Amino acid sequence: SNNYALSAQQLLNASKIDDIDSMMGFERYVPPQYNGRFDAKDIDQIPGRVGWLTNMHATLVSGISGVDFYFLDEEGGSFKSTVVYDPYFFIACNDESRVNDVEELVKKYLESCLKSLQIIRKEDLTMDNHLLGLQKTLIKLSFVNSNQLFEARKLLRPILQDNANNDAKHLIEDIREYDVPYHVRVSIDKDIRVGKWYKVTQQGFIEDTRKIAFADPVVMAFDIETTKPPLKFPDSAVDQIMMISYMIDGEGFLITNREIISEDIEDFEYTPKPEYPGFFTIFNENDEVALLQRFFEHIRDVRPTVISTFNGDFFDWPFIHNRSKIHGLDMFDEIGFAPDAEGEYKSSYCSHMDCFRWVKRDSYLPQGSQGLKAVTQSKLGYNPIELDPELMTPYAFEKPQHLSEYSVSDAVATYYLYMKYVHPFIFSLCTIIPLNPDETLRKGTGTLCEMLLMVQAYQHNILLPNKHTDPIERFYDGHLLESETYVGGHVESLEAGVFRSDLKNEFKIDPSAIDELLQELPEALKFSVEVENKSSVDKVTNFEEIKNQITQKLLELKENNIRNELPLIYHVDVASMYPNIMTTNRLQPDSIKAERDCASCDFNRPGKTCARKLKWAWRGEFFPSKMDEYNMIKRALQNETFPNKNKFSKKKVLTFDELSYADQVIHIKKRLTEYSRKVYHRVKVSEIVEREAIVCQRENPFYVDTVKSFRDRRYEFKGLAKTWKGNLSKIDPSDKHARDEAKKMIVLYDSLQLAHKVILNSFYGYVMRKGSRWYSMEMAGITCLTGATIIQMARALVERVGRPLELDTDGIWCILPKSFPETYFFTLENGKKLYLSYPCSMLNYRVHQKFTNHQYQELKDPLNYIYETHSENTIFFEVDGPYKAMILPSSKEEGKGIKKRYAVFNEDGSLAELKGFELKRRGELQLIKNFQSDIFKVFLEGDTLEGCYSAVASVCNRWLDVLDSHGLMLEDEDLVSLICENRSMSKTLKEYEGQKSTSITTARRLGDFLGEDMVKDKGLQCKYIISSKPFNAPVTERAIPVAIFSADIPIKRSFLRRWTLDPSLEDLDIRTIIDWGYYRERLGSAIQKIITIPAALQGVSNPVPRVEHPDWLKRKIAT
DNA sequence: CTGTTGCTGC
DNA sequence: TAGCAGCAACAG
Ligand code: SF4
Repeated sequence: SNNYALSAQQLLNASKIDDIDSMMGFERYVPPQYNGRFDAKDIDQIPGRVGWLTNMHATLVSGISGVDFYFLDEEGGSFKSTVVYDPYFFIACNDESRVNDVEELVKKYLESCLKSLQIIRKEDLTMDNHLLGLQKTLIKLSFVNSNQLFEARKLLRPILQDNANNDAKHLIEDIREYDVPYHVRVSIDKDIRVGKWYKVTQQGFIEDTRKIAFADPVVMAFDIETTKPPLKFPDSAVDQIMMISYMIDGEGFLITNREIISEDIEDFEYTPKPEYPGFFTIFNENDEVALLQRFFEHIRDVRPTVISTFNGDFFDWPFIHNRSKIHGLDMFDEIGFAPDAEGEYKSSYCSHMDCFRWVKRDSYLPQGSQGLKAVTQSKLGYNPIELDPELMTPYAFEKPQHLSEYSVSDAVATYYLYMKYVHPFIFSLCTIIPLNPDETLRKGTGTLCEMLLMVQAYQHNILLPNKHTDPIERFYDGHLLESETYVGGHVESLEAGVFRSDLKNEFKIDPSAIDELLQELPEALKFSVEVENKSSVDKVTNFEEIKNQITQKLLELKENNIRNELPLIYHVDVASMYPNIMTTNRLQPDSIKAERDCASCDFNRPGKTCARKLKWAWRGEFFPSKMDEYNMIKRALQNETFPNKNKFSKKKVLTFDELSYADQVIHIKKRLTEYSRKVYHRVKVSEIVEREAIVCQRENPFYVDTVKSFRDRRYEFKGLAKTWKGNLSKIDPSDKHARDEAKKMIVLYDSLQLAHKVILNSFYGYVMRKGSRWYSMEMAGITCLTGATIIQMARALVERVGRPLELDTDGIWCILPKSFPETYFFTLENGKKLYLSYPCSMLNYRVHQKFTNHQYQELKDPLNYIYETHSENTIFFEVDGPYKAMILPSSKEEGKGIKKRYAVFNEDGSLAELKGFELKRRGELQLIKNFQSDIFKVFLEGDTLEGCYSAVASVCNRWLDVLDSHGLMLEDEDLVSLICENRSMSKTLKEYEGQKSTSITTARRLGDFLGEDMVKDKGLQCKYIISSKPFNAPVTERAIPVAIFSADIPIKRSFLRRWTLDPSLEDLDIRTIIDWGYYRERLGSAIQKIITIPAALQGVSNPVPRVEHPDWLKRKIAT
């Protein structure tokens, strides 16, 4: 009864969606009957209608499961069409001789929900000898809809649990493919993809290629301005919407609520650049309900198939929907928008493109630059208008024109952020990923890898693995593992200092490294022609000229091996390092074989070449307790009694063995933490064990073929990109002469390039995606250890011919002598020039001689299972630079460097890279950010090293004066701003219980002072100052929310008194509250790491005497 | 000395 | 629902 009721409820929701879709122009098109011969070559005679699939969703049709497909379509404004398809999954059998006994059992056991059954065959890469065409026999179960499929899973799961813990029932091994989403199933099984064009026909969807450009959907982008209380956040229960700003296809609009906005706003232009027009037409509406009705009316009129917002999943749409509910409007019946199971806002016809999702995932912006202004500055390259949130509600009455200018600025910023970056990126991803735009924007990158691998496995008739479930506990040497992993990317900080293209450095070249390079030179130059440039040496007219020029420079560096000359500042980095290690070594999770599976394989003979053995470094963190002590703790817990977690059970108490195995292990881990601390005084030993695994080269190539093929398609688009770049400049300059179609397609191929790029680097990660399928914790360890070995080999050469400064995973930063052999050009007989970078090609040659896979096997004849063996290697360094300067900081500790922080400057004086520093990080003490933001460029001043340290000393002394002067030389608003430290709490304050930190204390005090609403959401920005005047107290106990300094005087007083424990305090000036010694020590630290200690290591005497060296360093300097 | 956590690395 | 290595503040 409940399943019919649920199917009727789903049909009633599907009818409401059909009514809404028809209101928005998405009438359900059914194609004409065509009894002719189906050939996709004669598509124009083929019947029905061609369209580009813009939006797809799972539906229930008169219920039968189907997918509705929404076609921005060519020509048309839009039309939907439906594909019906039976939901299915598989049963696996342990004995293939008795499949018919299992078939009869499941027909009779699933009769209440099963539509049909069929025996099929699939390749299973875990089956012994599948590489001979042996396929696993499977029972396909098909259903009328997804609800009946879910009931069959509820009936089968008890049999699998009985079989695993304790007759044709015991022949059921597992259920396979039971957890594929239904729209993803239809998209894979029919090869239909959003962003791709299709002709909708009776037989299904036929992809079209004569059309690579996207259609132009109607794109709306909006933002909302709300009332708020002072120092608090707008509450949709009490606060009103003041204005809604939006853009539609490049026209601007503003709706204003005249209960709140004091004047009628006139039509105006906000064009922040000539490439971002914004003409705003104004709707001055009488009240908040007229504002909401106008907004819903205008959405129905223009029929947007995309609505974009900035963070509107979590502010804008929640606010509009709650205000609509207060006024008795149903936003779902008005415009088709509702919150989903995640609380994100979605419709059928229109995709919701929250730009903040792309900003968080894909923009590559650090979390400190992920707010709208900093995204606009970093992507659109202008400053939007900026208003203080505390001035918004006053300015609705005092200056509403300046509030409307701010609101239209955030609509313009959101619209052009969407159209220049999010739109081309997401629809390009949809052309390859079996997901709609909303899922393609919002799912994690490792889920996008899962979908691509599921397409490729399906196309090769491979059986999908079930999702990996982490074991609840594991043991190593009788110790309970807290966690296991591998040794990841290798990282070194070798030197610290300022390095400049115009300042001299000492070099001590190893003459034996130059002898190796002179002996390798002929084959390294041949390798650069044949492998890097894919040409033949016979075509190169000047090969011996370039060889002799490099030979002379090398001989001069061998004879004069101790030099003091200018540097060349270079970065050498491995192109797509982990993907290229994976393709080179044929690394997948489809091959890592045990000695058993390798022994069971008919290709395992004397002389076998196909078993490539590779090393990895496993890392345990396990409890110091042994298996006897674990068993003693388990026996102790078996005598205890536990509360029943299931509120629906009348049984309030359970024994240990009546708990779930996950709950048993949670209780074991708790008592083991106490026992380990009591007996061993310490908690998590860590150990690194080098392990070996067997990489099959003969195993079915579907994973690696996806990677090779994807890599080549990306290279393809980089090439096409370059050809298009030539096309965009070769031609005439009449910009409007039907060549703006050519430039959008340039953005498009760039976007498909960036798309394959993210997909590849993701495959590289996905493979450690806990809970994902095709997981391969090993494979990941081999990839990292192979990479660590490559980069240490490269460093060990660069250290012998120059000085490596920093090493991070795939990249080495180094200085070479300015006399070093650098860039050259080979001349072909056809007058074309090939590029040579000798510092790059000398590394690439050594990578190819040491890391090539001479065991790579590929299947030449699929009928006879004949494999060819060849030599594969795709691991190349690229070179970036040279540079004008590089500045590396040093640690406060003796003999230690700082990794992952540096600044680099281009020849033109501009900043090329800034890594890691507080300036870039979200949050952080603002004084430190403003400091770093002053100092780095000042390293380009002076003519000597000492003059350069002097110029930066002076900036240090300016900043030290501000703190020694206790800020007096500073405006009071500017002071609060500078001394503020801002830190995000990733959760809510409740979830931090028994922890301490400045954020926690700031949040608690904000709560007490401004109310519990302040801390109910996650992501709270805790802005605080550290207190103290002539005394002292605990750090995390001394964070004061800077907001208190804007409270009414009696409030401020009561709280600062509490927080400082001073009943009788009268002085409420921030300046007497602040702990100046704390801030001088934080700034001192920065000055040490970036300026004084590195100065010392370059033998320059303390350029900032007001900051004293630590003792070890003072001591260092005695002779 | 370790261990926790935020935001970066690359 | 991608991974590991690292800086550094603050507690113990
Ligand atoms: S190494 Fe050869 S014999 Fe062993 S599992 Fe792989 S393909 Fe089969």
